[PDB]
Amino acid sequence: TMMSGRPGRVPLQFLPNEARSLPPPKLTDPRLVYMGFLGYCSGLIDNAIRRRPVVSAGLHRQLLYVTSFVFFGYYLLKRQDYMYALRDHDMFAYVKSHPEDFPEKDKKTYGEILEEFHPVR
Amino acid sequence: KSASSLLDLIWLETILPKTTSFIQMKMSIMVSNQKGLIKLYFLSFLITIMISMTLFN
Amino acid sequence: WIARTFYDGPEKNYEKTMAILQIEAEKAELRLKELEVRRLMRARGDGPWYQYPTIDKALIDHSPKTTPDN
Amino acid sequence: PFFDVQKRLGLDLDRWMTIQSAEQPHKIPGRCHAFEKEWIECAHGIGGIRAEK
Amino acid sequence: AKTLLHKYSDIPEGTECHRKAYASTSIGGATGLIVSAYSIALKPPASFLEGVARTGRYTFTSAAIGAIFGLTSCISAQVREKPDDPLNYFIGGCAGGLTLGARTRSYGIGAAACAYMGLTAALVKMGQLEGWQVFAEPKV
Amino acid sequence: NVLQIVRDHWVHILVPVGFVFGCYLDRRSDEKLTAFRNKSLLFKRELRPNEEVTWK
Amino acid sequence: PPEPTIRLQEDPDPEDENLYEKNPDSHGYDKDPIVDLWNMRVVFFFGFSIVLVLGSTFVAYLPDYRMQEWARREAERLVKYREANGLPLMESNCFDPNKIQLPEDED
Amino acid sequence: MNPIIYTTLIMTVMSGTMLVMISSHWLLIWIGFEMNLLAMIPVLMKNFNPRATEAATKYFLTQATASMMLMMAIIINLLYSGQWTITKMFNPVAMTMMTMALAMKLGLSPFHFWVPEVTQGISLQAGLLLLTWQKLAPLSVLCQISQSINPNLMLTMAMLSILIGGWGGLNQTQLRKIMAYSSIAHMGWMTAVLPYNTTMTILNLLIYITMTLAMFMLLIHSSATTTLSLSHTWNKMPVITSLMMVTLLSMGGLPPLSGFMPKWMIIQEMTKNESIIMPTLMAMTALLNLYFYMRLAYSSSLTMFPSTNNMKMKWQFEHTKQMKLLPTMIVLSTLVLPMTPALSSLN
Amino acid sequence: MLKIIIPTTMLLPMTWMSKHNMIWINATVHSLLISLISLSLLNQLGENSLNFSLTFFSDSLSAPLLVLTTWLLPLMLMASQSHLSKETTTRKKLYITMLILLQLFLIMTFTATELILFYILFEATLVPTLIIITRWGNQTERLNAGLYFLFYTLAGSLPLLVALVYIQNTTGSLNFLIIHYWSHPLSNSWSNIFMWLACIMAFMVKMPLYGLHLWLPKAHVEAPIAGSMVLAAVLLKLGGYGMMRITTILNPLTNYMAYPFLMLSMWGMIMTSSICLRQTDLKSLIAYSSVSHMALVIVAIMIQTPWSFMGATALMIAHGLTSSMLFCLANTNYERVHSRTMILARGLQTLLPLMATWWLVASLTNLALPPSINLIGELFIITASFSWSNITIILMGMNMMITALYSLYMLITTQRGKYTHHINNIKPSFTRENALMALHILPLLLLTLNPKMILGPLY
Amino acid sequence: PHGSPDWLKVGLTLGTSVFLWIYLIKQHKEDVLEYKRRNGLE
Ligand SMILES: CCCCCCCCCCCCCCCCCC(=O)OC[C@H](COP(=O)([O-])OCC(O)COP(=O)([O-])OC[C@@H](COC(=O)CCCCCCCCCCCCCCCCC)OC(=O)CCCCCCCCCCCCCCCCC)OC(=O)CCCCCCCCCCCCCCCCC
Ligand SMILES: CCCCCCCCCCCCCCCCC[C@@H](O)O[C@H](CO[C@H](O)CCCCCCCCCCCCCCC)COP(=O)(O)OCC[N+](C)(C)C
Ligand SMILES: CCCCCCCCCCCCCCCCC[C@@H](O)O[C@H](CO[C@H](O)CCCCCCCCCCCCCCC)COP(=O)(O)OCC[N+](C)(C)C
Ligand SMILES: CCCCCCCCCCCCCCCCC[C@@H](O)O[C@H](CO[C@H](O)CCCCCCCCCCCCCCC)COP(=O)(O)OCC[N+](C)(C)C
Ligand SMILES: CCCCCCCC/C=C\CCCCCCCC(=O)O[C@H](COC(=O)CCCCCCC/C=C/CCCCCCCC)COP(=O)(O)OCCN
Repeated sequence: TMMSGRPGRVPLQFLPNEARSLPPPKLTDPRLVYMGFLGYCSGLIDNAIRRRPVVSAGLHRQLLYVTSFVFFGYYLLKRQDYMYALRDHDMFAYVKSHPEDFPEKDKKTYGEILEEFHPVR
Repeated sequence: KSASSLLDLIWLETILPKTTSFIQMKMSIMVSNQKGLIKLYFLSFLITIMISMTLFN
Repeated sequence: WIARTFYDGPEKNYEKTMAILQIEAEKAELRLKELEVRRLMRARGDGPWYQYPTIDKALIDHSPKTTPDN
Repeated sequence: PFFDVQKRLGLDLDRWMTIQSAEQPHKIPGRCHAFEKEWIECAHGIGGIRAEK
Repeated sequence: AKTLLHKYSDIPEGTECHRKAYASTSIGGATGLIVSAYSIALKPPASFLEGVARTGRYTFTSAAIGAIFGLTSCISAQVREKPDDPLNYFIGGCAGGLTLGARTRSYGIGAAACAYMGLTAALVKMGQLEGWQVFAEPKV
Repeated sequence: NVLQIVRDHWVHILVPVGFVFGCYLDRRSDEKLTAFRNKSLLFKRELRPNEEVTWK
Repeated sequence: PPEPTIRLQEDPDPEDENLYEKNPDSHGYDKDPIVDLWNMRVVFFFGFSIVLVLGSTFVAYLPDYRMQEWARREAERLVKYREANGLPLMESNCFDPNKIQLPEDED
Repeated sequence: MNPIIYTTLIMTVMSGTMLVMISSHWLLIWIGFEMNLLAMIPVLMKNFNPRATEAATKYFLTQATASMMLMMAIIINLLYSGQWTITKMFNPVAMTMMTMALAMKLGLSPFHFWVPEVTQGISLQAGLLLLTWQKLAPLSVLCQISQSINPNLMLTMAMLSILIGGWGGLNQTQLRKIMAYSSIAHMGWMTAVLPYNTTMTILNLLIYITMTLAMFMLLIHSSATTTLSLSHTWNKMPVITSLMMVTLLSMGGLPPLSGFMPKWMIIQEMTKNESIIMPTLMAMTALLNLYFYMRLAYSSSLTMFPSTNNMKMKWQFEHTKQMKLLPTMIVLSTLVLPMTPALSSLN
Repeated sequence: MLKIIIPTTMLLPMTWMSKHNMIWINATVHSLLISLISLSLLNQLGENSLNFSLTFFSDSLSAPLLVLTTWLLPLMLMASQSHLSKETTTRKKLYITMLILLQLFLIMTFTATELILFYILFEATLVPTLIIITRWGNQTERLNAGLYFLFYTLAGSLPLLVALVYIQNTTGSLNFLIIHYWSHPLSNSWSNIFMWLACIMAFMVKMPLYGLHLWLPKAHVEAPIAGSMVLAAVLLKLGGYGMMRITTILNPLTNYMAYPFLMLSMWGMIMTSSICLRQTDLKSLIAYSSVSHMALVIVAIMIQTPWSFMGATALMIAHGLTSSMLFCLANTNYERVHSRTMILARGLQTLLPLMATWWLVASLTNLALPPSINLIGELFIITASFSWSNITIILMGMNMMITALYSLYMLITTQRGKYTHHINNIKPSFTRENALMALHILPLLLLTLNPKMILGPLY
Repeated sequence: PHGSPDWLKVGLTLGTSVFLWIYLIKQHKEDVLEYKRRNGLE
């Protein structure tokens, strides 16, 4: 799936306009919470490296870390969801446009299919 | 004599871990022992270029 | 008392398992279909995927060129 | 990798020198202007795989 | 190039023992010469004569290993009357390992070579039978 | 003494709060797997006069 | 040989400290007697009293989700039915043959 | 040097890389490579000593030879098709020479010999820049023409790079040579997935860049270039040694750390194209990288080595210059495995 | 499933925010409460499973292992309380953090609805164990031990990953439920043979198999007491769980492929039981006993019969508890004597009678005295193997005899005879150690009352 | 050394965090509204 050459793709657009037709991630998304947790860990490590009280050295600095991580994580999640939606849309369109390559398998019940039986002895 | 020393302490140790250590140590000594002479490295590069031109086409 | 205060009935787990099985089955079929679609698109190239660039024809100059035969 | 800044901005930094049949000075034609023009027109928007085939 | 591979693969496994031995000897000589060239480029031992002596030793060792492996593998496949069996390649590989050990004059190395070569030859035969691709072409 | 032992024993509320939050999260995950509720061939059941969902 | 015969400046290896000399009734938990006693008490109360007894009682009185009594009663009613009508107890075929479509060999 | 001059040189290096990345003409790509090479040398020779000058001249020789080979490949491609655009290579071994030139620029085997030498000669900051930023342009060029490579040659060179890095890292006591061999192995991992998925190549490059940045900046913070010099860090900054060991475990590919994400993904991608033997061999070879990482971790944090009496004075002083991005780099190189599907962002 | 996972995660901030002298109390109390919470998972059904969500599911194979994993942490803390007394508060907190991370990884591993998640956590358990072994070990061999314990594992587990992703490319899924419901026979092919080997050897290296068991004595002898307990009690059972979960897709190729491993295990139980007879080290003896028991469990899993699976589940649980107790007893001896050699400290029953009683009970339960669950698992495996082939009974009888011999040898050498004259630093046993042994042994004799709780999903 | 809490830096950090949070909330509201409008929900 190389979608760099996908037709009608603006080069340096992070989020295209059609991406606005997709539901945005909730602000309580677990991935957003993980990004905020990553920011908090970055703040704790920053306090530790500089030899400061790890938990209660800079509250403004840790808040900025968490906020920036949440911001970037929200936008990254939007882009990821859009990209996966594009992949699914292309796959479904290709399947619809090539009926001869994806035939409907005949439904066959297990009562009429002969499977070899291997005893456990 | 057999279960503890001969097999467990010697041969089962000789096969998997000791042979691996010996082979890796020998290969590391062979690869890393370069005298830092760009003449040898350049000759090797020329040999590799000729080999790839004569092999991958 | 234990069943009343701590656990629920079997229908809850039964139907949750049915929903989970449905989701996982659909995911597996989608994975196989995506693999087949990727193979076809890379082999043939008529799909939106694997579209390598080609020289734009808007760069060509269509004018007399000081010689009648171009 | 490739960041198509030129297409986004419409700058034409280096595209004028890519092909023989693109606005030479004094309208001087290349030796294979017709062949390159035909080959480029054949493969426009088709894509590398289908163009090669 | 792939000419030697084609020459070796075209001959049927259970027939033309001498031709298979010749192809294996040629492949062994080629790889031995390549290894000798790499060693000379990386390490000039003492002089031209010592370098050519080392080249000859390596090339004849590799050619002998290839020869022994081919004859044993082909003879075993012919006598056992069961072609396309990795066991013959194992035995051929084992024989090749033994001759390398005899050349270097060490029971351990000879023993070690026999076990490893036998495994590699069996794996190669298995991959030929099952179509395993070392260098897979881009599929999807 | 209140407001003094709290600053020393406030860590003891962490695990029970985690347990309660985990129970809530388990119920929240339960809420998203209701596609087959009251649709199993084994438990197709007509709803009671004052029942909306067979299970929550 | 003017070497001091000392490889480095090393602290001497300390002797093991016995918790019974500085505190009889030591419980082997801590050097601080109060922390020691309360560690013993919490370990005993939450290990033996809470988990080992209440958890054992909870496991003992677990409701029958394995359906052992249910399976027993089902079997009793089924065998009562089959003895009454004379059907030959359990059949050899788990699934009825009329709903199975065998492949004809014609060999 | 003058801070203005250093800033100008760094911006010129970045501008050369950007010119390589944004251009569609082969001549402009060559020009960007030339600009990057021109501005790179004084950065390698910031601290003036014979070792730095030797490393700089070796680097210049290798890069100039690679640039000439690249121009030769461009000229042959132009000869067999009057095309300057960066697209399918349109020809045989002209493509082979392009691949060889880009491999020499990247340091792939068998053109790997200059990497340990140049990394050892130059300082830690120059090594950081060399091993991090100098990979973007050749990898971008390779990704653009990834539909043209001969898979046999690229896969052979990638496997050779992995093997050589793994074997060469085992014999090293100097930290910079360890970093160089790690870079060689990671480049080998990167280029073995180029024929199948360039997105995996870019993901691996991002992860490796983050990990290498964290590693080099930790080494700069605790100013040690040798194993025994690094063994003294526990007696002043134990937290630095602990973070260093966690980063080393991440670089070894151990789950659930971040360094597991690329290889995993690559292996998965490689099994989608019926390639089974080579991913297995790659993992067995990466075990060697893990071994020498583990030896460094043993010497660094998991054991307490003897110290010196003078270290007491160092207890009374604090680092005046601090790296702001070090905590973020450590966290990113350690704890972003759960965010793996975000690789759909075509990073 | 989160009602167990979240409190385990909260164990970390509580540990790091605790007072300098209240870390052990808080950790022990809250770990015991978490174990009480985890006891609720034992209510399983004869139907499919307890599928909590798309990510985590429970089973009557998973539930006993989860309960044992949760119950082991307080005992590990109680045993580590002794030798970490002279440690700084930060390093004690780091040790507790390693233990908590190990417990969380094991909890998430045992549920693991998907195979790649199972692999990720199954390897994630490696890092805390390696750090614990190589940082808080006493001797100079610990580093070497760690290397072994690492590389062996990876040597088996990196191929497995490959196989796993390969399967997901063909089947289309790695979910356990879909894998079981859509299972298809494996054709007898070389490719399928190597897929079988890749799927199997990763778990067979962790049991460990007789040929691949060299890392275990090193890791057990060199690790601290908590590391030894977690290695012998739970970490050995990960391979058994993995084989039990993954043998479904390997049929019918298991019939042919199982012969080398069956031979290796059936002869290696005898070999290791004989090795235990001539041992100058207590920890090495206990480690080799663990190897023998897991060889029997390997035989049970390979035979692949319902009685085999029930017996294997019971034996894993019983061996975990018993081996942890034995390691604790040996550690209590070592903390007084500082030598870890069986022959030096003798006649200890005269000096420490209650500890001698604990030794006797532990040896009796290791010797598989009925009606202990050790004997239940042993007997079920023996019956299934006899049905497999009547000649196995000779090897199993030999193993039973040698097991009794070396168990009573270890008991008699240390507890009976005449005390060493010059050893005078043997203080009376503390309340902590006696409580540790009681908390080890009481669950075994309670579980013998309700065996069906540990007999697995085939009960 | 001997330094007071730099109120300029503290104010800048607090303002940056508050501005980022406000912008994120506004952007989320706009995206939700835009998605509803495009898909014809409300
Ligand atoms: C699985 C997912 C779930 C778990 C996630 C795991 C990761 C999470 C955390 C990630 C890292 C972030 C923080 C680490 C920064 C390091 C700072 C530090 O050292 O700690 C000192 C600090 C206390 O010491 P201090 O008095 O401030 O000053 C002493 C100096 O800092 C230092 O004193 P010193 O220098 O004198 O002591 C020297 C010592 C100091 O050296 C260190 O301690 C280094 C710190 C560890 C390395 C961090 C690596 C980066 C993260 C990787 C995590 C790997 C996880 C994967 C599993 C593999 C494990 C390797 O180093 C040594 O002793 C040398 C030998 C060390 C042995 C071998 C090293 C192994 C380290 C591997 C640890 C990995 C897990 C770390 C967990 C957190 C540890 C703090 O600890 C803390 O207080 C912070 C802990 C977290 C704060 C919790 C606050 C939340 C509670 C309130 C809100 C409630 C939440 C729930 C809301 C709802 C309730 C109502
Ligand atoms: C000191 C000397 C002795 C003094 C004391 C004298 C008194 C002796 C009596 C004690 C033992 C004698 C035997 C008497 C047996 C009576 C109790 C028995 O009948 O109850 C068992 C019940 O016991 C439990 O089933 C077993 C205990 C639970 C085990 C869980 C362990 C606790 C958790 C702690 C952590 C676990 C760590 C290990 C991980 C797995 C069997 O119950 P069951 O026949 O079925 O049905 C119960 C009733 N129903 C029908 C309503 C359901
Ligand atoms: C290693 C951990 C990840 C860290 C990543 C860096 C974090 C700081 C970056 C700060 C913001 C950078 C975003 C750039 C803003 C606009 C970008 C936009 O203009 O570019 C688009 C592209 O967007 C960017 O490429 C995506 C960047 C997102 C990178 C994050 C992915 C990380 C992988 C999963 C690990 C989880 C990390 C989570 C913690 C950070 C258009 O690209 P296009 O011209 O059309 O094609 C070129 C690329 N091709 C050739 C591959 C197709
Ligand atoms: C170190 C401590 C123990 C470690 C683990 C040991 C366990 C792994 C051992 C693997 C089990 C055997 C591997 C293959 C078994 C297949 C059955 C075969 O052996 O029997 C004959 C096979 O004949 C020969 O054995 C052919 C193979 C000969 C080459 C293999 C090397 C023999 C010894 C090597 C052992 C070294 C193992 C360790 C490697 C590092 C049957 O003849 P055939 O009907 O035709 O083949 C049937 C299979 N088909 C249908 C797929 C074709
Ligand atoms: C404790 C240390 C032991 C180390 C573990 C060793 C056992 C694992 C087996 C070796 C690695 C094999 C990994 C296979 C991954 C599964 C994928 C698979 O099975 O697919 C097969 C792939 O099969 C292979 O490619 C196998 C080639 C093996 C190459 C590497 C060999 C490594 C050494 C093997 C010798 C040792 C054998 C016994 C080891 C037992 C452990 C001592 C089919 O390939 P396709 O081409 O896609 O199918 C289409 C055509 N039918």
